[PDB]
Amino acid sequence: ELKDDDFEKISELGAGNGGVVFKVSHKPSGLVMARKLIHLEIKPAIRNQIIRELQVLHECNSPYIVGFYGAFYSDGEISICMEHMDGGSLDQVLKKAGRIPEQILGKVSIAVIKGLTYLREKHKIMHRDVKPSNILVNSRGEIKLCDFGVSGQLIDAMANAFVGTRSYMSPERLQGTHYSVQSDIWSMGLSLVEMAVGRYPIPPPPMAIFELLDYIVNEPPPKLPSGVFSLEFQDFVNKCLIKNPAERADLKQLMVHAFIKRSDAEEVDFAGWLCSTIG
Amino acid sequence: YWEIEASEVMLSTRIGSGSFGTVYKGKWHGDVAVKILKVVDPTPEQFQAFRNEVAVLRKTRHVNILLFMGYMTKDNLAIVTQWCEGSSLYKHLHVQETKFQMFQLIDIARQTAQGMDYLHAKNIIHRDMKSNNIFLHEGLTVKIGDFGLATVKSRWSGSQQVEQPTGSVLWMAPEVIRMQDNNPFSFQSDVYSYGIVLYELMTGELPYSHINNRDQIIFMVGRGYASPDLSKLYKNCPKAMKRLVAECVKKVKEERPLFPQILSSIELLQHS
Ligand SMILES: Nc1ncnc2c1ncn2[C@@H]1O[C@H](COP(=O)(O)OP(=O)(O)OP(O)(O)=S)[C@@H](O)[C@H]1O
Ligand SMILES: Nc1ncnc2c1ncn2[C@@H]1O[C@H](COP(=O)(O)OP(=O)(O)OP(O)(O)=S)[C@@H](O)[C@H]1O
Ligand SMILES: O=C(NOCCO)c1ccc2cncn2c1Nc1ccc(I)cc1F
Ligand SMILES: [Mg+2]
Ligand SMILES: [Mg+2]
Repeated sequence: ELKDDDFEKISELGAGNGGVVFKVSHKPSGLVMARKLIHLEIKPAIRNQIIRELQVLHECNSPYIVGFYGAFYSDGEISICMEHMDGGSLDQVLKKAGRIPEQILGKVSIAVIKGLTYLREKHKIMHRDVKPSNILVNSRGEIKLCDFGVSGQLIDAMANAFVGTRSYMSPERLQGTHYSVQSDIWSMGLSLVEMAVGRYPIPPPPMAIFELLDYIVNEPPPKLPSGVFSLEFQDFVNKCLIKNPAERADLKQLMVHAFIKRSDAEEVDFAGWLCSTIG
Repeated sequence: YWEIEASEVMLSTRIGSGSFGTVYKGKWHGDVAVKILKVVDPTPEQFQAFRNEVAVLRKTRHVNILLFMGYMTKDNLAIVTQWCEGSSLYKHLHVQETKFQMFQLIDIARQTAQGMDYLHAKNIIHRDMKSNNIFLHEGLTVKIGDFGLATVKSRWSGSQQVEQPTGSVLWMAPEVIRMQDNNPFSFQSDVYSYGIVLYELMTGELPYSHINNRDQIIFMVGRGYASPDLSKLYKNCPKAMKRLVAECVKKVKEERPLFPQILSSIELLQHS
């Protein structure tokens, strides 16, 4: 198993509203892994249930899902030990470079679709948190998904949270109606738009969190700026950003989409571009 | 007076973090609580506003509110307050599931109302009012902490307070969730947060247990589609207590009672 005393924090990878992630060294094994600290005050039974539900992540093995070593509760905090991703997350890459190039995004979207279909097919798990900060990259060019809803009790416990700044939630989830992987596809589409353009697209070229939620429930979905992107990419994001879940394209339609096939055929030096833009 | 010399204070084991700072246990002139504020580079305007709030909070002295000793600018930016050995109200209700009798619950409600009435009489809007910021000192005496501090809880766009909401959304009043006004924090928002605390006391559970997403909660509370359902209240809860909690969580801001009215209602309750 894993214990708090076995880790020596090297640096702070980053922090979110829920918690903070530390790049740590596992002394017994000597390998650098990422340790996410999620602070929450919950009952001991809820803690045990969250740990048990997170134990499913041991068989969540995919080239598009970040690795998992273990999870434990130390002191008022849930700690999940996942594989360290040198590239960080796509939010960091967006902070580095003005806008992600379209071909790299094609590669990212292929990775996101493959990870979502892996979770759905072999675990019946919805990501629920497809954000640029929840897609992690490697110095070797891998693209992987993290922070997906494996534990329902953890989701319930994190419902009691502090207010946020932005959101990538589909309108059907905000309105509270039935939601499926179409919600994750809407989130992917919003993330791809936010990474293709140099900004969060909810307020089309600040606004509080409720104003953003109201906009993405009661206003047309955002679209890529025409004239500087290929028609296939625009069509892909438009099919992902459809307010009605039924009209919205599912994973099967996205895979055979013209943009996905174009990007798969294209050869892009993702690792080299990542190293150039992040140093 | 004014700032505290950091050499005098000693930081003991860290306790935890919250919406705007991380709490450390201190030992300055006895046991104190030190919160290192998340603000890295406080603007001179922001720092001066924080020092004015610090003076105002220092002046306060009520049995049901924790003392605000002062601040220190050496250990980054930090605020020193009274340390409470007793557990928080949130831990009692939810984490520890403390079995309170009905009269103990009414007493906690009354003492919280007493402290909040003192704060509002001083023109202090205890934003971020919740079960986390209530401590049951000496077993049952209520202690309200983490009040005011709007200049530090809110990030600052330089000389401009971001003027956006912060803190837990389960207790947040709808009008300040929407942020339709630059100044949505008032006595009535504190009364709504107090009503959510009353709901926790009279149910033993957090509101909106059927919603497991924070953004869904934000949207549905701001749009008026979600309210804490009062069928969850205990059957032995007195009917006028139910009326008070209903009146405190009213969606309309002006419909919510002020804290003298809440105190009068609870005093009527205790005498039955
Ligand atoms: N395995 C990891 N390897 C490297 N960096 C990571 C890893 N996991 C998380 N991070 C970083 O830690 C940051 C904090 O992420 P989270 O704690 O999940 O919250 P978040 O991604 O910021 O999303 P929210 O909405 O703010 S909670 C991310 O933005 C990443 O940059
Ligand atoms: N004066 C205090 N005495 C004892 N424990 C305290 C005190 N103030 C805060 N704490 C504890 O410190 C931890 C974090 O508290 P805070 O930083 O104030 O966050 P919070 O009170 O949960 O919410 P906010 O909105 O940030 S004030 C919790 O475990 C509190 O119980
Ligand atoms: O971390 C989470 N959210 O953080 C960003 C906003 O969602 C998160 C949220 C919900 C959840 C349910 N079960 C685990 N959950 C998470 N943890 C997590 C899970 C798998 C991996 I691999 C890595 C992780 F960090
Ligand atoms: Mg994350
Ligand atoms: Mg507190």
